Amino acid sequence: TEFKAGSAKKGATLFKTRCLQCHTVEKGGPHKVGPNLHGIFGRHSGQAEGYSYTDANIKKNVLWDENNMSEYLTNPKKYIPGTKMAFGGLKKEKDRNDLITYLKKACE
Amino acid sequence: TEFKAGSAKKGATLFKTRCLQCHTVEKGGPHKVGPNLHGIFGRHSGQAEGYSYTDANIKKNVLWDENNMSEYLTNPKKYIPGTKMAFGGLKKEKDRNDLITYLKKACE
Amino acid sequence: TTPLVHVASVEKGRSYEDFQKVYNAIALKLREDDEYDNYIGYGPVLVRLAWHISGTWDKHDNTGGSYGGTYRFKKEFNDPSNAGLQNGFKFLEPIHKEFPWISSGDLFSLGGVTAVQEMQGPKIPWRCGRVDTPEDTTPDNGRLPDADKDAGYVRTFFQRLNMNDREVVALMGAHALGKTHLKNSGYEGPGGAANNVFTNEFYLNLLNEDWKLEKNDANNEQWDSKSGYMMLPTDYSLIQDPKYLSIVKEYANDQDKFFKDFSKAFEKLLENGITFPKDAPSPFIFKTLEEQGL
Amino acid sequence: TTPLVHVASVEKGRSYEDFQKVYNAIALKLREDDEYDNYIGYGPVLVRLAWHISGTWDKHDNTGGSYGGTYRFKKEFNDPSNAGLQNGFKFLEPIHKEFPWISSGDLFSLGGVTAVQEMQGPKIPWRCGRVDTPEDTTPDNGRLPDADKDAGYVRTFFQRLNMNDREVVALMGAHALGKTHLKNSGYEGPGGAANNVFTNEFYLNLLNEDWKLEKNDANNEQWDSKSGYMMLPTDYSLIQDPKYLSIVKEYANDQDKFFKDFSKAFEKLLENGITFPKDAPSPFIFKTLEEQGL
Ligand code: HEC
Ligand code: HEC
Ligand code: HEC
Ligand code: HEC
Ligand SMILES: Cc1ccccc1N
Ligand SMILES: Cc1ccccc1N
Repeated sequence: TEFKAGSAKKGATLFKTRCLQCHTVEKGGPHKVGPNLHGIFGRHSGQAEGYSYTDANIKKNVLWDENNMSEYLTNPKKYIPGTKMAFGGLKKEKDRNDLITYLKKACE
Repeated sequence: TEFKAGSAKKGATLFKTRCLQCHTVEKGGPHKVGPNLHGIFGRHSGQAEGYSYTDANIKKNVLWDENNMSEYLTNPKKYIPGTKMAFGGLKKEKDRNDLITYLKKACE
Repeated sequence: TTPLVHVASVEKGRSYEDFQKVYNAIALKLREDDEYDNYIGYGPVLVRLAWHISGTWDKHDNTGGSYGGTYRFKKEFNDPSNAGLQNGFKFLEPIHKEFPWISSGDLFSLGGVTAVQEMQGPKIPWRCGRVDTPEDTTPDNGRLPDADKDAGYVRTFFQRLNMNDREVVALMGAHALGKTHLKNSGYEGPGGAANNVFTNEFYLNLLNEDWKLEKNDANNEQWDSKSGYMMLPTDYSLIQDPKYLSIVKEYANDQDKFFKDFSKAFEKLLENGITFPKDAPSPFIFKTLEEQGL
Repeated sequence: TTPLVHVASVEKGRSYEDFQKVYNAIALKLREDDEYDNYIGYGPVLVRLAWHISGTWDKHDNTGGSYGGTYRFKKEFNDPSNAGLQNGFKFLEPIHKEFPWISSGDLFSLGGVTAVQEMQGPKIPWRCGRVDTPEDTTPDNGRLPDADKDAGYVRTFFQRLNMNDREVVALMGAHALGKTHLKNSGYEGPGGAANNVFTNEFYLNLLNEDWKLEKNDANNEQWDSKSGYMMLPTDYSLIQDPKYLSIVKEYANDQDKFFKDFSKAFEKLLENGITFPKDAPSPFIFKTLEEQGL
């Protein structure tokens, strides 16, 4: 393992403040500057129906799991150089884990 | 103020692990590797006797408050060069607040 | 005997690496305290603080600017247009005691530089040499802009700072960062989704989003979008002005041109009212924490 | 066929600050994960990690040593004398995923050097070029020493590592760091008040404190002081032996000598069994996070 179970309660908080103004968790939810995170696990890149990904995102398709998600959120541009997602990055491993536990629940 | 208030229950769990081996806080506490810290606030440095301070600690003779203590516990050697206290330091701001708050209580 | 002259005097024996240390200390604390203002970080307010202290400049009498570091003093500190900048100083105080050799003005402006780069913005060249002056010479309150005005006010105001059309639109790209707080200025909300990462989002939202004039709970009027974004009237007037709109759409679909114009303009702002000798060293380009592998 | 010859081959395309960035990644995670082991920190176990992977060396047939970096296997991971080291391996796993190009050996050894420096210890010159051997190759268990022995055992055991009396007593100064864990080795407690700060306290406590041979909760006999400290039998041997004793006092009164000699010995230890080419880069000396202004 790399990720491990943290608080899904604080991960929600991290989603409310650092993602919710972008990302929607719920099934078939509205879009935004980016995509809808429903079913983002067991998932290639750029699948999200209806959203127009810059081809930079879908030009590397590797299935999102609990681990590669961790260091994508550490620095989105060190992972996918040319993504149109503007985000500071979760530099704290705790903050990463806790948010990963929430997204595996709300994006069921 | 410069530094805010933190958790005294978190500060006590910072003292048992990082201080209690060298220091005692309660009134009439036995002098250990380091001096007893009871009523350290509002007292000059290298003041409480029964202990042999290095003259570098007594050298700059400072009055202990919340903000000057906080940087001394960030880097004990930078703030007082030639100090006998072997401490890595509290690089985390919350950790400094929580401990000082507890220390402020126990020194009473 | 003619307007004030402020000579840049380099702190004794200090070079590139000394000031890189100060940058690092600040840049680290930006990453450590990520909870501030509901997780936007101290980035935006530090950018604002550097602007506000150097925005106090007046080209005619050469009073104010970022030179004197006169902001530590009381009078210009409790100024109404200054609400919220307390957090900007509480942030920098521990850095100042770790590097007590650096002048208040150099630290104030370096915080602005450090914030921009760490929020993944342009590289901003920064000069040292600012020195502290007594409370004796402290800029009076009320020489910073009003938010409830129009483009004519904006253009006219910035002539005092020696900024022309192209420059003021660039500098105004920084309102992508952070948000507006009702308890501070009487306006409320952010200007976009990403307000702690330096982007041209300001110009894109200004152009693309749909804006409505509304009352807020402070009864001031601000332009609101249904996405939850807001714009100051002065910000909105950047599209109400023909020649301002020219530059807005320019930075809109080209981020690199904006980035390079912002850098030059920001650097002039922080350096305004300061005379640099030839003896003075070429400006520093501080590397980020990623570039240092930190 | 002659004993094996392990030649240093620099990670192709990598230079000084490629590694200095790896140093920083470790120094950073050290400061972040400060909660480990009741706020002892990952520092000690990282020092232990670098020792136990270097302690597998045998001068007679040049088997084992840090060159391999075989710690990722099963047969030397479950060693009774090795319990607790996995916390060090898991600590390094994220940074090896970050730098996939670096060799396991060079990482484990660097990790130990990074720990000692960041804990305010002496500078340990480090070198690169360790390369990963086949899964086929892996040192047999029982290559590492036993704590329930005398000075004769220590002297004899360390001969295999090409270490003399002075080097041994130097390297032992590290047992000032961290503690012994009953769940791990069957021994319990620290050897001093400062166990996350590199000091000569080990020798001081070994002389000034009053030691009594007791029986812990794992039925193992250890030396305990009424100040709370403890000493492995092998450590207490250093004041039983007369030749070892004089060196203990030398380091007790002279910390800079201890630092100077630890640096030499520790570097030697990490660089045993690896033969460096002459065109190979001069040994690296990385600057601490404190020296980079953090
Ligand atoms: C707006 C400012 C955003 C914030 C804040 C966060 N994200 Fe984002 N995300 C955004 C965009 C515009 C895109 C698409 C980029 C592209 O090139 O098309 C994304 C993408 C993602 C993805 C990948 C989706 C996929 O591969 O199909 C993930 C997994 C993701 N975003 C997650 C995520 C999280 C957890 C965030 C906060 C912690 C977050 N993002 C911030 C826009 C924005
Ligand atoms: C031993 C390993 C120590 C640890 C861990 C901590 N302290 Fe300490 N302390 C120690 C010594 C040897 C000294 C004397 C310094 C000298 O130069 O002689 C001190 C001193 C202090 C003081 C100042 C006392 C005075 O001014 O009269 C303070 C305020 C103090 N120590 C606090 C402190 C805290 C809060 C610690 C944990 C967070 C801590 N110390 C660790 C020995 C050791
Ligand atoms: C180069 C930078 C810069 C310039 C120039 C600038 N601003 Fe801003 N200002 C900021 C930033 C960044 C914030 C967000 C601060 C925060 O979120 O704490 C801000 C916030 C504000 C706020 C709200 C503060 C609060 O807490 O509610 C007002 C009002 C404001 N600016 C007015 C103006 C006006 C009027 C002008 C010019 C006509 C101007 N500013 C020019 C950077 C700038
Ligand atoms: C240069 C470094 C070094 C050398 C050489 C060394 N050790 Fe240690 N050892 C350590 C460190 C560091 C720890 C504490 C690690 C921790 O706290 O996780 C330790 C702890 C131990 C422990 C307890 C581990 C636990 O988790 O309980 C035992 C047993 C031990 N050493 C035996 C020995 C013996 C026997 C020798 C030599 C005869 C030896 N070591 C040589 C660094 C070293
Ligand atoms: C619109 C806006 C957003 C963020 C900060 C300031 C402003 N004005
Ligand atoms: C005796 C001892 C004390 C502290 C850390 C390690 C050891 N081995």
